[PDB]
Amino acid sequence: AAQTNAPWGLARISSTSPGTSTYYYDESAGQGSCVYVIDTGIEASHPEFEGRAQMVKTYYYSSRDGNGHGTHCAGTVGSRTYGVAKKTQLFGVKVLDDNGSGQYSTIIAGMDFVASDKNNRNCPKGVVASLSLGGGYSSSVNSAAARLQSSGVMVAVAAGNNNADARNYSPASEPSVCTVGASDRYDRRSSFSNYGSVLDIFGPGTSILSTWIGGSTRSISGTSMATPHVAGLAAYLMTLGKTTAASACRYIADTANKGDLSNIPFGTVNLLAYNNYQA
Ligand SMILES: [Ca+2]
Repeated sequence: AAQTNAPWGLARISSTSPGTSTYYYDESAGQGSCVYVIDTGIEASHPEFEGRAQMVKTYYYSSRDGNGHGTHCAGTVGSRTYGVAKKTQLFGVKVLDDNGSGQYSTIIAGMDFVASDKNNRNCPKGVVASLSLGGGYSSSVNSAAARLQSSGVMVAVAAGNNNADARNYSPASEPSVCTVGASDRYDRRSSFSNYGSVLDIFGPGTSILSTWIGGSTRSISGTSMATPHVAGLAAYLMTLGKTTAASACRYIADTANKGDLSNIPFGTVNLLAYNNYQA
């Protein structure tokens, strides 16, 4: 399939080179997979989600997204226009309040929630979680992301936006999950992107157009925008039978565009997510 005039990040993800604007992908499109978006929630009613998004959990007075961030992330995973996996099921877990903040204890509970709740969903092709959040190093937070991953969920997490080594952040520093750095449309490391030996992959993170609350759209930037590209890609590859939750991060890094990014510090991977689709 071919989506013309796609957001640059979608095009980039299906291209060997920057500067193109059509997204190419197998039509299966993540059908039969599920993605949990663990964030400020999802505006499920947005026409762009077409009935495929649902809120399954909140730790606050409402399950509605009063911020927009979780909705933007969900749109990059699987909205019809702005999404990598246009046919996946989307499940929202609101661990962040409408200011985008959450206590570590709440965030950990939300991860363990998904690790059980996936047994209540129909996802024959596999399950992914996108965690666009972070804070200082915490072994409890890391350990929670490690459990989610070990229960059979492909876990993708933002590296962080501090322009600093991600070893100092959680769950970014957890070795067993997929830690994702941000790149821009000219294949440069995003200027805010964390880096370090703990990064597994880069995805599009600067000027990313996607869904927002109130039924609209907007462009914003962050490793939190790169993460859902990688999460959407894992779901898409799992429905294609190419990989599994346990090995998707590895597979994505093995099949990535290699050595194409600029401003990667010595010792950080130079790998950019790529769907290897031959149209
Ligand atoms: Ca990691």
